[PDB]
Formats: sequence, structure tokens, C-alpha cells
Amino acid sequence: GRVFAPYSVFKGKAALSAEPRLPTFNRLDSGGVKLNRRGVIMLTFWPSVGERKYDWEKRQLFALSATEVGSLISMGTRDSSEFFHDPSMLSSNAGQVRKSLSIKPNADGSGYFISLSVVNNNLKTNDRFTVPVTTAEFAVMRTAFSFALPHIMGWDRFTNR
Amino acid sequence: GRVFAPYSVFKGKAALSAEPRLPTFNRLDSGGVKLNRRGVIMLTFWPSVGERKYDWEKRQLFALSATEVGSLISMGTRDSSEFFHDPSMLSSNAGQVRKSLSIKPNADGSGYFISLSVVNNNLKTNDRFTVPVTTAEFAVMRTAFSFALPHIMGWDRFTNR
Amino acid sequence: GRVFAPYSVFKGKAALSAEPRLPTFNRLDSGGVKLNRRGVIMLTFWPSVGERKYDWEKRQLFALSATEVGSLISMGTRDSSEFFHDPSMLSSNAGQVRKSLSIKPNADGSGYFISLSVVNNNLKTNDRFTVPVTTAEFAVMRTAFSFALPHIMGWDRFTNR
Amino acid sequence: GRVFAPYSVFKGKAALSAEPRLPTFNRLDSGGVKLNRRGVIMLTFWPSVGERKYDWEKRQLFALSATEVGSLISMGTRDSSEFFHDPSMLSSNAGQVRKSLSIKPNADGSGYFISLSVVNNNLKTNDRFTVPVTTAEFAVMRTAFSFALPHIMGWDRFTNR
DNA sequence: AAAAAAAAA
DNA sequence: AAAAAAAAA
DNA sequence: AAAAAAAAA
DNA sequence: AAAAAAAAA
Repeated sequence: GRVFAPYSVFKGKAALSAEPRLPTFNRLDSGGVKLNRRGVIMLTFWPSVGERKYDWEKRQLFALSATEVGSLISMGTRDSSEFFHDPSMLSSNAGQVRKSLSIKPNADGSGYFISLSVVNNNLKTNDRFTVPVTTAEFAVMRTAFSFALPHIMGWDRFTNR
Repeated sequence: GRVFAPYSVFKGKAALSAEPRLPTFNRLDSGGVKLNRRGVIMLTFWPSVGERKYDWEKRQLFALSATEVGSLISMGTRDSSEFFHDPSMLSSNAGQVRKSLSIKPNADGSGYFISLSVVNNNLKTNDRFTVPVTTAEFAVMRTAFSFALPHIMGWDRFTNR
Repeated sequence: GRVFAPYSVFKGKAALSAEPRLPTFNRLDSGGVKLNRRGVIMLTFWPSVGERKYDWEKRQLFALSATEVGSLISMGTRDSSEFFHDPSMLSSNAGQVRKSLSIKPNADGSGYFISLSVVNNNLKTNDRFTVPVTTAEFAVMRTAFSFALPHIMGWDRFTNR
Repeated sequence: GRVFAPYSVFKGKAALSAEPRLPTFNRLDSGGVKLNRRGVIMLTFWPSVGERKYDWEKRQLFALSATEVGSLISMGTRDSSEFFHDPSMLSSNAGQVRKSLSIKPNADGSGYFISLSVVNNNLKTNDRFTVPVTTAEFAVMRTAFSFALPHIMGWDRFTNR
């Protein structure tokens, strides 16, 4: 069944959570197994209400694909990347919701700012959660993501006994 | 049985697929186990027919050995490597078919071009599939290959319980 | 049950031991599993009495969290980090005991000094164990810690079969 | 039982083989498990007799400890390391046999020379096998050794389920 | 709740 | 066949 | 369908 | 014996 062991970062204005969603497989009728829906690294952002307390119900999600992960783990100190996602893509509700994840170095080079933006043209809202991430914390993600990458790709199945 | 979870890259003129083929073992009569045929990282190239559609039947293969993998994961941004293979080697049909895989950085340093060339003197054909690969994508291969390397070498068997 | 395979470094004035403490989980009533208490990399320091012999009973501990680990594995040759811990935190006995772990490069760049300081205002004691660590040894920790990081985070549970 | 999957390099004058020997454990009477004898990365050198053929019976061994491994995987392009071993150490036959492993970059920086020297004062012999190693091959060892390091340390036992 | 799609045993 | 030793549940 | 070979318990 | 806490299925 499910497993809940997210790496989390709690800061002044918002919280960040990251955990792997494994790929789904389909047992073929040839006997073997085929990778079906792809795994990701899910990112959850949510706001801090009141004093050191976080409103879990106003949360927004961002699914990192294998390639977006590779883009992140290969980031240099002075590098920055930005990903743009439409949840309801190739679907009926396209163009309506627009997510954009940005990773930028801060002035000091003492880390990055990781912010999620969500623009919903249906509900007429504009949300933005930003979380500062230190070098040590981003080292955690880098390493944890690297480790997780083969698994979300399904490559952990290629095992000798 | 078999497992199908290839990392794939689909571009304008062709598609690239990479997946590990595990080594085969032979149970000795001493009780232990001996590595027999070696594992590789198989690369499959195939052409794009019509509009965003790929002719799976005109595909060519290239098997990366452990050492060729190590050559790839240790490539710098400005580096390039070229591998040359004869499928029917030390065999009757040698010199007939000639494969050459090249990995070159593009001008921008924004990635590499990965091309497969196949020259068949029997069928009198000359094929060449090239796929551009971004930094993020090549980061995926680098990481996925690194992870896979111990497995195709059989070293995943050396495990404490 | 428990497992005892610490990486150890024995030097002139003191000994250093490092081993992973895995996270604890709670099986939810939803069926799945939830990470409970977090894993760490435990560091044990203890003094050398007499000639090449070490007083196991005067030992002090320091628990590295995931983020402190990431801080360590991302250290450059010329880098240094210092962690400050209060064992009895958010508790009744706070402010009483104070631990500080320092990792500093030595002049030669031939490694680091890893020292633990413990100031106990209850028992009125002031302890300090320092252990020199070569590049090769610190390479061992770096690698061993990197490997261990996903496990103490609970991410080794995200596995395809 | 035993497992035989060595990474091997065959060159003009000699052959090199590398494979992990796992640590031995002792089940305590407390229930848990304790690491006993330490694992290593065994290196086997042997001479080439005649034309492309190798005299398996004149082979010499060198056991890499965890720390020696860390020294090797942290080697730069222009770096070189030398290890010195006495097989019959803290024993009756000490000082008699003397092994020295050297890893040096070649002029081109196109790899290293890995040579084993064995001086036996009992049998009055002086042996020396050298094997050139390319960047790609040394990348294989680096990666394969890194992967193996946690295992020979016993850290592969710290696993969540 | 999650950006999807292209080959195929 | 292998460089070993130091604490300890 | 795949570049192979060299030692050996 | 260990620096803890914040959401939640």
C-alpha cells in the first residue's frame, strides 16, 4: 500500500514537501511486465496561517517528471530553472489552470528560492508560495532525488535476484 | 521474466530508447554462481515517419558495454565520444555490418547530439539516426546509467542478506 | 533486530564512530504506512586512555539529521561547518547541556578535524573530543552518508517490488 | 554461497581483476547482529604468457580496505596514490612479504597505470604486474567501487523492510 | 490531485 | 589467499 | 537483436 | 542515548 515519508521544509511564509510517486506497471499477456503511467517526484506547497502553523487545505501540487528531476540535480550553484505545467492538458479544461515552478539562486548563493505559482482562470485566483532552501537542504533534495530517479523510472526492477 | 521500462527521447527526426539488459549467470557445480554473458545498456534508434509518428520496424540497436557506459557517465560538458561496433564479430559475417555511435556536444553546450550510423555492405544500405539531447535529459541518462552500471556488471548480487 | 556495523576512526587522543539509526514508522488504519520518528546518522566520540586503548564509558553522542548530513556531504575541501545541539530540547532540562560539532579543514587541506564539545551546566563539566580525518576517510563518510541518506529519510521504502 | 562477477581488465603484459568480498557478521546473544571481519575490494593481478593468454597460477592479490577505496574514488585526474601491505602482519611471518599497490596518472592524463609489486624475502622473489587503465575503465571502477563501498562496510543491512 | 504523446515485445 | 588493532550493546 | 576474447574457484 | 515542531491521507 501507500507510504508517507516526505522530505519537508517549513519556512516563514510557506511549507514545501517532496515525495516520489512510483510508476504503475501492466503485466503483459506475454508474461513480462510493461511500464504504464510514469512516476514523478511530487511537490506540495502550502501556506502558513497564524504563527508557525500551516493551512494544509490551501495546498498546490507540482509533479516533477524524470527529465525535470535531471534538470534539478544537475543545477549549479549559480543556476536557475523554471518549469511550466498545465494540469488539465490535452484535456477539456486546458489553458484554464497554469502552474509554474521556479528555482532561483539567492543573492548570497546561500541557496535558492523555490516558488510555485498557480493561475486559475476558472476560479479567478492567483496563488504564489515561495520557500527559501539552504545549500544543505538542497543537497538533501539533490541526493534524495538522484536516489529516487531510477525508481520513478522503473529501473529498480532491473535487479539480479 | 522480462521487464519493459525504457527511458525514451522523442525528437523531430528520430527516437532514442535506453534500457539495461542484465547479465546471465551459470550456477557452478561447486554451489556458487558465475557470471556468464555480460549485461549491457541497449540503445534503440528508430525513424519518425509522417507527423509525430515513429516507424518501429526500421529500428537499429547499439549495445553499450560496462566500459562504454563508464566513458559516457564521465563525459564533460565539452566532451565527445565515438563507439564503433561490428554486430557479427569474430563470426562468419564480420566486416559486413558496421555500427558507429557518436556523442557530441552541440554549439550552445545546451546538450549533445546522439547519432547512430549503420553501414550494411550486404544489403547495400546506409542508415543514420540522430537525436538531440538536452542537459536535463543527458543528466537522466548519466544518473540512470550510473545506477544501472553495478547491476549490468552483476555487482548487485554482492548483498548482505 | 538491531545491527552493528559502524564506520570507526581511531586516533591519538580519541575515537569516532558513525552509524545510521533508521526512522520509525506507524502503520495507519488506512492501511498504508507513515513515517514517525526520523532517522539520523549517530556519531559517537570517546577518549583514549593509556596507550592505544579507549574509554568506552566516557562517550558522547551527536545525532546528525538529514539536513546536517546534506551539509556535510556537500562540503568542499576548504569548507567548514558547525552544528549546535541541545539534547534535552523543548523539554524540562533545556539550556543545561550544550553540544557542538565542528568540522574544519586542516592547514594542509589533507583532511579535517572533527571535534565534539559538550558543556554540562548540571554536572559542571566541559568535555571536548577531537579526531583528525584524512581525505580518504572523509571520502568514506561522504559516500557512506550519501548512501545512507535516502534510508534514514525513509525513501528506501519507495521500491518497485 | 559464493558469487563470481569480477570486473576485469586484460592488457598487453598483465590482467587485473576486482571484486568485493563482503563482511562477515556474528549474531549476538542479545538477538541483533554484529559486524565481525571487514569486507574489502579484492584485486587480482596475473601475467600474460605467450600470446594473449594469462597465467592464472602466478597471480598476486591485494585487498582494498574501506579507507583505501575511499582514497581511490576520490582521486583526481592528476592524482596518484600508493598503498603498502604486509599479508602476514601482526603475525609470525611479518616483514617477510611486502606488497605495494600504486596508482599513477599517465603522461597524457588518458588514464592511470595500476601496478602491483610483491617482494618475498622467504622465496627470494621480486614480482611486478602493471596494467594501464583508461579513463572509461577507471570510471567503471570508481562507480562500481562507490556502489560497493556501503556493502563491504555492512551498511546495506541498514534497510527499511 | 498529478502537464500528455510518440513503438513495442 | 586477504595488512591488524582499538568499545560495545 | 546485441561487437568478442583472455583465469578461475 | 539521540536537539523538536509545523499537514496529512
